Amino acid sequence: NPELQRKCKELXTRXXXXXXXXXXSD
Repeated sequence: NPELQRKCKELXTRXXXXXXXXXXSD
């Protein structure tokens, strides 16, 4: 999910990378 990944990219490595990108979501 691009917007989930977006959150991750904006958080950085913080927020646990948004649950590891939603447990490997795109």
